[PDB]
Amino acid sequence: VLVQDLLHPTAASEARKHKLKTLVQGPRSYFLDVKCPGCLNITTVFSHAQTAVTCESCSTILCTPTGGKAKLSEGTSFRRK
Amino acid sequence: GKGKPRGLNSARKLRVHRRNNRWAENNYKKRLLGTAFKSSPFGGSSHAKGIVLEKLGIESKQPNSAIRKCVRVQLIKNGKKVTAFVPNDGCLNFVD
Amino acid sequence: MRAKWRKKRTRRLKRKRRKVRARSK
Amino acid sequence: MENDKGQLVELYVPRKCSATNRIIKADDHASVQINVAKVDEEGRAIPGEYVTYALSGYVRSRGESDDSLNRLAQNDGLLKNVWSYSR
Amino acid sequence: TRSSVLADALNAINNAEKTGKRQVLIRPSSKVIIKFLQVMQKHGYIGEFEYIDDHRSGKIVVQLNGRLNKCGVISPRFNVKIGDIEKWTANLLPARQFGYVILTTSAGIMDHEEARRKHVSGKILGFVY
Amino acid sequence: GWVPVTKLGRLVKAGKITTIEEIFLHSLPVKEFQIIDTLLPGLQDEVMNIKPVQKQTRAGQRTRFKAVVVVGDSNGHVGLGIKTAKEVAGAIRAGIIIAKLSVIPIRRGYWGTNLGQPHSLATKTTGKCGSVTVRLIPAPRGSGIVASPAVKKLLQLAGVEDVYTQSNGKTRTLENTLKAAFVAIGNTYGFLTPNLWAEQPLPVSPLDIYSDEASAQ
Amino acid sequence: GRVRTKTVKRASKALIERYYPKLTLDFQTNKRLCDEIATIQSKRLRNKIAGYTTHLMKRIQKGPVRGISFKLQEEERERKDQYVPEVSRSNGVLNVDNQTSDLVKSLGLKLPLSVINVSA
Amino acid sequence: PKKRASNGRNKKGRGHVKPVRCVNCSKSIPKDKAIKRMAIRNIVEAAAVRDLSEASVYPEYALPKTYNKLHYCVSCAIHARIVRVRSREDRKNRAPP
Amino acid sequence: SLPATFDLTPEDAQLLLAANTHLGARNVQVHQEPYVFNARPDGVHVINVGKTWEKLVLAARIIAAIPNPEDVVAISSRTFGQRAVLKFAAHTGATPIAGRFTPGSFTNYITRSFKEPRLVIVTDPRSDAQAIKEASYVNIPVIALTDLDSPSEFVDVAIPCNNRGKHSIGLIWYLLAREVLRLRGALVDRTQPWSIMPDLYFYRDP
RNA sequence: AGGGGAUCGAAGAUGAUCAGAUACCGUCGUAGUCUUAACCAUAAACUAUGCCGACUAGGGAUCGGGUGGUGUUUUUUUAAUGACCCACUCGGCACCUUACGAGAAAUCAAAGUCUUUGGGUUCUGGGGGGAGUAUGGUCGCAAGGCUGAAACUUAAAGGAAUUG
Ligand SMILES: [Mg+2]
Ligand SMILES: [Mg+2]
Ligand SMILES: [Mg+2]
Ligand SMILES: [Mg+2]
Ligand SMILES: [Mg+2]
Ligand SMILES: [Mg+2]
Ligand SMILES: [Mg+2]
Ligand SMILES: [Mg+2]
Ligand SMILES: [Mg+2]
Ligand SMILES: [Mg+2]
Ligand SMILES: [Mg+2]
Ligand SMILES: [Mg+2]
Ligand SMILES: [Mg+2]
Ligand SMILES: [Mg+2]
Ligand SMILES: [Mg+2]
Ligand SMILES: [Mg+2]
Ligand SMILES: [Mg+2]
Ligand SMILES: [Zn+2]
Ligand SMILES: [Zn+2]
Repeated sequence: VLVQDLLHPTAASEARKHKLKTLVQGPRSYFLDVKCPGCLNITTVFSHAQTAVTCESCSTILCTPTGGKAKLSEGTSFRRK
Repeated sequence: GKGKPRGLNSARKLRVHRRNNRWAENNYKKRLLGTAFKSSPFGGSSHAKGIVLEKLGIESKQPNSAIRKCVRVQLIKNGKKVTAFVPNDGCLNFVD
Repeated sequence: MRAKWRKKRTRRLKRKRRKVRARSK
Repeated sequence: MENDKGQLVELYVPRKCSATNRIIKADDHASVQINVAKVDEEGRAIPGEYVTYALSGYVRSRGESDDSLNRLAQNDGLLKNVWSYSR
Repeated sequence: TRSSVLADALNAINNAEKTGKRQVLIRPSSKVIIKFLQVMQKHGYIGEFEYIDDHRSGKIVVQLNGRLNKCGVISPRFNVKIGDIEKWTANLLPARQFGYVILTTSAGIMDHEEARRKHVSGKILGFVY
Repeated sequence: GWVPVTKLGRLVKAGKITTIEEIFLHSLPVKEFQIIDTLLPGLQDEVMNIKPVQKQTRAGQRTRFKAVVVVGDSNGHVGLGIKTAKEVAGAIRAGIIIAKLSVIPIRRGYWGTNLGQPHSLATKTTGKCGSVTVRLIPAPRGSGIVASPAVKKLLQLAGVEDVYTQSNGKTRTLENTLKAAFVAIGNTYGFLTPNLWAEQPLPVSPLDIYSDEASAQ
Repeated sequence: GRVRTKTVKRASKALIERYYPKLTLDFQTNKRLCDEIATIQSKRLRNKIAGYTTHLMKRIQKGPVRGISFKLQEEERERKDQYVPEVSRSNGVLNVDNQTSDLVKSLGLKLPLSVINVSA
Repeated sequence: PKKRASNGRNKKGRGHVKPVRCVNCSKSIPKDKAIKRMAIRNIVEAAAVRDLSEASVYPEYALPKTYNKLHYCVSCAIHARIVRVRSREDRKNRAPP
Repeated sequence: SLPATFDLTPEDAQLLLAANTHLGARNVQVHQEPYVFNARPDGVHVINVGKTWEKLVLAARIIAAIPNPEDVVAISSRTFGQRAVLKFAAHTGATPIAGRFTPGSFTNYITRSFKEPRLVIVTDPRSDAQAIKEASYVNIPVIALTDLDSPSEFVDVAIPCNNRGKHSIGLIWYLLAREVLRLRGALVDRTQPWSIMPDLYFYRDP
């Protein structure tokens, strides 16, 4: 306070903020390849679905819509990319 | 900004509102209604000449006890009737 | 006198003048 | 504040706050001037010889007196990792 | 709704200075803010500044020295008439020996003294001292 | 005999500080009037106003007397002191002293040309106090002091040859008006202009220099 | 009541302040002391005083009393001053926190180690 | 001028609460402005409890207080109950004992 | 200006972790302190003691730097400070104020408590708030023993420690004394633990 | 205009009190109080404080949403839930402490960023009475609402704070 680097804010105090009040704004959601080992292939899901994402071939389920982040269902794995 | 339009074409509203609000000015409204020419025992003129009816003895307002000596005058251009005061000691003995 | 009793005072007053004036309609 | 020819007319050119470069006027009897000590080898502390800093009454009232001096002294090379320009 | 993007940057700058800061971050920048920002800096009332680039309208970080008492903005951009530029400076500048009224003329955003030398005039928008 | 108390008082009769400019440089809190006496003898007194005030008392009605006094040379130094006492002499006595202690510097200047010896002010300046705002405007030479008799005097005594003035408020209440015209001239060595942008090395404190030739025993 | 006015209590102060050597726990001599050592206008006011300056005297012996400082105490306070022989380097190791440790490792060097965990 | 930031008493963000009827004089009074008190007291009393237990069946029994919430009208609340009137500052303080 | 060996030593650090100077305040934590260092879970915040040790050095580097070491005033209204200050004063120039301060000591010549110092050192600007308030009426620098919840207004240079009681205050005051004698004054070469025990600057009993 | 009409209860009638007592207190109790279908459009309808946008300062609570946690508790076999705990973040109803600042003050995170006087916009006031009166217009079944003067009078009326 009184003199600080507004141009190079620290990654943490930057990280804790709001998605619009960061330096330059950008999302804080993410995508993921997801597999329920009944099948073999990997469907790409949105961390904040809304739509209860219907799996590829087997209409099994996958995730459920929520407040924000989707709840993935039962026995499933992932990765953020 | 509190109130008054600041804009660059808002000159009409700014005059109107002023026209409007001038009326709350005593002497502007007196002037424009012509209160002079209409009410007022004189014409609107500086003096007026009338005729003496009765000689009065007006008693003064408090905290002042006295008798003030006046004349009811009937203005000549008017017949409007008016009581007027007669200054300095005596002087009422001058009129009739 | 209380304001509201005066407001009533003149409410009545207008009713009478409202009345007396009708007489002449 | 010179004049028509040279001549430094008008007295008194006041101190400015080391922290805000604002004037430090007379009735500002809440402003402060700190002397930090020049020293030599193996402790010791060269009397009369100070590195000095001046802080406005405003600043001290606002609580920024410490922090702001931290910066000032440190990047004059007399504090060794205490401050941080980022936050 | 946001009405004069200049107004906000200017006020920010002033509130910072006032509170003893050395930097503002202003939002959302524009051609005009920069040019204004640039004019103050030319006579040293602020340090350097940086345009950061949100893929939007922009942000600006200004560095303040403390040499600045006031930078105001003239909210309706009145026409000034080369004769009437004198009347403005007089109204709202501390003395005739320093401070600038800045204005937008046909041949560029410029403080009144430059405007004088170049013999152009136009609309008025703000001032510094 | 004087006998100072305070470190600063001692240094003065000690002849180790020569001008208040010094005192102002380092913003030294004065506490002893003889300090500004032996520093600036050319000071002359002006009693600005005396008005009765009255307190009601659980056995009495005190009416004591409030006196306003302005002191100064006519060469850059004013004072504004106000004191109420049971007697007018006493009120005026104490007033002058407080007005001594209060003594501030004025930053005069040039209307708008570099010529010989500053005659007006440096910037427009405003002082407020209670409801009165007094606003001082730089004015060309021979304009004079354009202000109501009181404020014209307070200005004169601080040595201002030409300024314009404007006032807002219940100016009739002398006390607050002069107090605002006082704040106005105080505000000249606050307002920072280009000519004062250059950096100064930051002087050494008289109390640290003649530390010895101050101090008690 | 028998509450001594200020003038008595004030004067007793002033006398103990600057004549603690001389003066006694004895009123009778404190009396005579007051004659040589101070002017008073009435026998009554003197004993009234000396009695009380004896009182104050009689209980300085049993600890200080606020309001009276003949310097001889403030120096008694420093020569009556010392203690310690034990400090608080025994035994074993400085016990620290998880992060107090991390504070060490992130600046300094040598330190006996000893961690803990803490709970909500 | 004004005399309390809670104006009368306790209503910021509502417009209308509802009147209760003063337990003493039956004056109507908004529930948030109302001066209330839990009258938790025994059924018996002071020294009657000895006689109580002694001339009863069971051992020691139980003994269950009466509970009833009290609402006062200010004028009533001032005239006897909790109120006094405090200094300009002591007014500000909301802690009970 | 950087010394060379005035780094925070082994035994120094050991001293501070036995005093618990590094235990900063709880769910109370003044905006104006980055003297912190990773929140200890469940309440406490840990204090960067280097920053402490550095501030201490400034402290000394400014105390010594006053021409007459006695008009360098050392105040403490808190009991846990009183025993320390008197001992700080004795060892250095300095004049001591233990217990009650008595207001109007810096303003108002007439007062018999009168002082007029060139610097002030205070142990807890909550309790000693008077002094800090008074000095700002009459331009006087202030040095302060601060916690994570101390009122940094009108004090330049804080010494981020732990007025949560115990030994800290004394510890700090001791080190303070230690470095001002090391500075320009009669003391030593290298480490040299200093004769005087740190428990000499300690609150007593019962 | 129907229905309803327990309760409480303008009016009225009484018992008392009072010099009087058209009242305060006690009783009787019409309308009313509730509801349907229409009117009426006013309250200290209050935060006596327009709305949209920006900026300026600390603190602990709480309400709704969300994110993070090898947090606690629920046991079953660990999870999954749920409630709870801690950190942060949006948007709420408020309080605390300060005041850079504002104010005639009382006080005010707006009543701040105003003689260093301009972000946008709406509305109202211009000494006190006369008087929200007269008059015209208009709306209403009515009661009344909206719009709303003047002559004449007058040196104060008023605000906040202090001492009594
Ligand atoms: Mg009107
Ligand atoms: Mg007649
Ligand atoms: Mg004719
Ligand atoms: Mg007929
Ligand atoms: Mg007069
Ligand atoms: Mg009142
Ligand atoms: Mg009242
Ligand atoms: Mg309502
Ligand atoms: Mg019924
Ligand atoms: Mg009846
Ligand atoms: Mg009867
Ligand atoms: Mg009747
Ligand atoms: Mg209305
Ligand atoms: Mg209300
Ligand atoms: Mg806040
Ligand atoms: Mg969760
Ligand atoms: Mg009169
Ligand atoms: Zn599948
Ligand atoms: Zn009641």
